[PDB]
Amino acid sequence: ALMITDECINCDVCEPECPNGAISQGDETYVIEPSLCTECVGHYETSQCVEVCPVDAIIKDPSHEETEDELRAKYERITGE
Ligand code: SF4
Ligand code: SF4
Repeated sequence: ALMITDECINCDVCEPECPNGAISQGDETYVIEPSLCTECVGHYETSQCVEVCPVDAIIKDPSHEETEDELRAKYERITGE
């Protein structure tokens, strides 16, 4: 999973880009819900929030380090099939 750091400028642009609805506005920055963040695996070749963030505030979350198989498994859980 990714996470949004303290560099977030609360610009809103990443929220509509997430295929899983993992991003929402928090207290002081936007926040990724890790159980919904597949790092876009299953939907896109790369993370869509990272592509749009203007200040590079979105990084790997080391407390939710996931393999590709885990991220694809999470995509399958979220979307069914
Ligand atoms: S990496 Fe993909 S799944 Fe994770 S929060 Fe960003 S847009 Fe959503
Ligand atoms: S795109 Fe980047 S700066 Fe804008 S709300 Fe999302 S994480 Fe924060």
